[PDB]
Amino acid sequence: KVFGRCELAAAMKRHGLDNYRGYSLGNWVCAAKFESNFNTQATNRNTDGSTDYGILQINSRWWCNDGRTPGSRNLCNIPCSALLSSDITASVNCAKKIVSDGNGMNAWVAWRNRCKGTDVQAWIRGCRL
Ligand SMILES: [Cl-]
Ligand SMILES: [Pt+2]
Ligand SMILES: [Pt+2]
Repeated sequence: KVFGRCELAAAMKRHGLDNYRGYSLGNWVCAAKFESNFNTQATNRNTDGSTDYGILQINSRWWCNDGRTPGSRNLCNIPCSALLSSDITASVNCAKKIVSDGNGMNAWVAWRNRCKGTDVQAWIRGCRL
C-alpha cells in the first residue's frame, strides 16, 4: 500500500506518533517519505547483510526477525514481514521502541540527513487531522 501524504499523517497521528518523545507529526511523515516513499511494501538490503522493512524502513539487525540476518536481535519481537502490512500498527509500535532508545529519530539516517532541521510541518500542511 502506498499511502497519501495526509492519509499517512492521519494514520500515524491515530497511532500516537504526533509529538511522541517530542517529534511532531511532520518528522514522522518526512521520515516515511524519504525511507519508503510512503510504501508499506518497501524492502532494502543493507551492506552488512541486514534488510530494512516497511514504511519507516525498520531494520533486521536489531529490530525484527527475518530468518536470514546472522547474529541479529528481534528487539520488537516480530517477524520483519509484519512491517509490510497495509496496517501500520507494528511499524509504529516498533518505531516507538526505536525512538525511545536514546538516539531518537537519528536511528533513521534519512530523517537525520533530509528531515532534521527542515520545516518538517510542511509535510502535514493541508491535511485534515
Ligand atoms: Cl490499528
Ligand atoms: Pt496504536
Ligand atoms: Pt491502524
